[PDB]
Amino acid sequence: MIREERLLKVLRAPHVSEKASTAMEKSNTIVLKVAKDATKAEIKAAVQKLFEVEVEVVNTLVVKGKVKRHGQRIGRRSDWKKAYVTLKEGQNL
Amino acid sequence: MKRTFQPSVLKRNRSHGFRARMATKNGRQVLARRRAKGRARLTVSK
Amino acid sequence: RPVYIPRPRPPHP
Amino acid sequence: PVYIPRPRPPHPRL
Amino acid sequence: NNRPVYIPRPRPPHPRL
Amino acid sequence: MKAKELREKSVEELNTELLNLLREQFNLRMQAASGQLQQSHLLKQVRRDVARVKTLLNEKAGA
RNA sequence: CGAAGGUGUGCUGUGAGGCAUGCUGGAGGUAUCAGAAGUGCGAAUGCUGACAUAAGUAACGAUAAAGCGGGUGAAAAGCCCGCUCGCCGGAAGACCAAGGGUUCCUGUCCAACGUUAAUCGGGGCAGGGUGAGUCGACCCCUAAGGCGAGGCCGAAAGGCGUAGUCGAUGGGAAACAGGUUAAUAUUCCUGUACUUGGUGUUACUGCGAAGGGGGGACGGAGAAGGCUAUGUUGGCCGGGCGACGGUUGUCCCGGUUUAAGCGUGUAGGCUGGUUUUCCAGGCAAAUCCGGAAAAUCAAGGCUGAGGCGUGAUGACGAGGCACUACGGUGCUGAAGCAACAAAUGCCCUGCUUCCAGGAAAAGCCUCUAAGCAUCAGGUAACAUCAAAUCGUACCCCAAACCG
RNA sequence: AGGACCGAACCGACUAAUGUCGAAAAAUUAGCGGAUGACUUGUGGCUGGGGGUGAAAGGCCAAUCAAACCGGGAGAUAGCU
RNA sequence: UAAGGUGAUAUGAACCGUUAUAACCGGCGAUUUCCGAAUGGGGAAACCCAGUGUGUUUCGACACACUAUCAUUAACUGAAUCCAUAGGUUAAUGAGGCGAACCGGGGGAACUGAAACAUCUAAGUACCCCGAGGAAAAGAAAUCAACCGAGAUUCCCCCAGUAGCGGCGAGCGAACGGGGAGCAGCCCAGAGCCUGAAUCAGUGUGUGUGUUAGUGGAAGCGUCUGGAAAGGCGCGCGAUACAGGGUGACAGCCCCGUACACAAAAAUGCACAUGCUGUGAGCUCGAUGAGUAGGGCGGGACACGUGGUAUCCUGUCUGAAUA
Repeated sequence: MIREERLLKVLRAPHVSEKASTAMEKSNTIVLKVAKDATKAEIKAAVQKLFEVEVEVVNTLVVKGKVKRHGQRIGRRSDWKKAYVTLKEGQNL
Repeated sequence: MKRTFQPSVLKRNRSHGFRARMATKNGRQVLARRRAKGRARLTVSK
Repeated sequence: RPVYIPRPRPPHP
Repeated sequence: PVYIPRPRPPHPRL
Repeated sequence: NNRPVYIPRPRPPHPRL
Repeated sequence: MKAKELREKSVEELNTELLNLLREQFNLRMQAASGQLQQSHLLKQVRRDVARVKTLLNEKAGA
């Protein structure tokens, strides 16, 4: 059983932006970064345990890294997955 | 004026894809030659 | 560099 | 904080 | 610097026989 | 911080790994992302500590 | 207190050359005598780079077209705003699929890129943006075709092919309306729905296949009927009566919109139902299909657009009012009907005709063998749970795809 | 009913002009032929070089075809420039 | 080993360490995602979808392991017919793929040369395919020689552009013999006596050597020119170390090195001695490789093109003697 440690690694970081702020104040939902796989069930369990909050539903999407032109060279950013988590009437963070 | 190249990902992969080369020994030699030359792209990868 | 995910996204006509 | 290398003499006006 | 590719036939097809 | 935990039983080794993963690994990561972490050297130090514990577990369990 | 190289000058030998030196240069060079050569360039329509010429010449890519005021700015014919003018309008509009791969939105900059300028941009830099049980992919099934355990054949490589397994351009369960972002929505929010499975409870019950049967399941052309999308007019509601004559009137302008689902069952189309008995047929069996007999009624059953109720005393709604970082935000909100016309769309994979005679398999329904029938399993109702993963930006007759 | 008729989309290319360092390595403008069929088109397959395919021109087989393209034999050979 | 470090472009931020677990180097271990022979099935490579068996927070759902094909072996099942066989399942062992050349084998050109061209040449070359090794192949005479003699194979220099072959054209081209490198001989087709009896292969121990980190390593100063001297000038010292590299111009004596003398907890190749395992010494007698040798037909290889053509190999048809 590695479910506990798995839940401690799916979550990577919160997402800060205008869309994130308006979603939180209006829809009571938090947007955060997750691992590349990060199935919806794992994200739901991780938020319930680590943040000790009740959740309703999770929506995930994959963001493709942009292609950047650094110096004389061309590079690409890494793809990452962000999840929208909808909390219930009781919210903490 | 219709030109010779009409792109299609499915046709490109099924014709010159990695698995297409490995099916026959001639394709395997094509991969072997390009590994020896050190080419970054072994085949047309989606 | 190479993107490998040309999945189909057909919006309902 | 990203280091900026010296560009070509016709570089952008940065 | 670099050779052309199309290389059309510059000579005109008109034989003076 | 290598031979201090060599002689502990497997039960404590799993316990210390869990709190290493739980605290100072997840919490530090959230702090760094939010910009509230100024001592970024803890992240690497904690990661190496987790590796050390896992190395002991393998040479303890089974083989 | 200045090597090679570079650049001038002065001497010198019949010559290829040599010697001394001014300035730049900045650390290597090499006598004499021998040795070995990638040992000497003006040509090869020689090869590579650089730079001339024509020449500040042709051209600046559809003859759809621009004019003015204000703003920003160092600078405005090209950017923003405003008022006119012109062009497309079965498209030069709005959508996709394929193909591109961040070109999308905001801030900022004008070197190069833009056939000119550029404050502008599909340009540079930074940040932001793609939310699904119902869309699609994935997945179940298969066509052409590919691969192919054994197998057959072939000097080797290998060829063909059975069982199988892949292969959508096809078949298979399910969501609509309104609102919202600078950029996503049938994915987010509000409202009202629907589909397939697991578990649990209750009442009944025989369940059970790669096996059988049904269904899925299909051509061309033609014609009529019933409809709807949609349009026009009248009524109704709100506003107007008007800088050049007239216009309270049969006058002018705008609006008059509302889905999926659920209930009803119609126009139309198809077929005769019900009960009993029997049969070497359906590679075994069968209550199923097929076939043969009788009795009985004359109806039943299947399919089916639209309409009508509910959905919805909800939403939307012209306009009005209050503030504008003066882009827009908030609040409020009347009428919301009828008639006529009408499709290439639906009833219709229908009907009537014609010869060229018009896929397959699964999902689904149904019958049994092996096996178990105090079980298991199936049916009906209720509760709960689950529906993962991937695509979702933007262009898409084009400046973003192939040239 | 029709390899029926007129005529758009769609498919093709008979004539003329323009264009030949073009907007374009075959196009534009004005006319022109077929337009329910031996039609046209999307997607996916199969046929491979002395071979394919061809309502047959030596046509087409990635802007190249009386024998495609790439690498090799290969620095082929050249009584010629 | 260590007073420095956290690889580079590439600075910074935040830190570790300084007498020893900072960092760095070497040995032995652990982790080692996904694709790829890819091997659970499939597939457009880095993706999709599973079955079975082991253990667990809300049934929810999780973690690990196994599951390809082929060949051999063993077990259990098992047809058309009794037996049987084919076939099926299970377990173990081995293989699969990649890699520059060299080696052996199976196929095999044309250009070109001949001043044309067909025999011939190019050439058994290029190329394709198969198999193995660190080398491979070949190898202990049914061989040469000449009636004097040598005794496995392989490689180099001669013999020798010789003898021959050849539209006797272009071209191809030996052998005998001699000088060298290196040398090693055996086993089965079978019984008896004697039975570890030598030599070998695999696993332990011990010595030596080498590889994988390293340690010490001599000796110069003053003036002149100059941005700076290692240069000029003057006087010294080291050298079993003036091989090289760096240092503000050219360094034996500034630094890293160099000759030289040492170093190994752990893993390793090589040469020996000592144990175990397995086949196996020595003597007598006998045996001593048959569809084979040879032959007819058609080809190929030997320098040798069918010629007077020996010898070898083979597709086809035949076919002995056996000391």
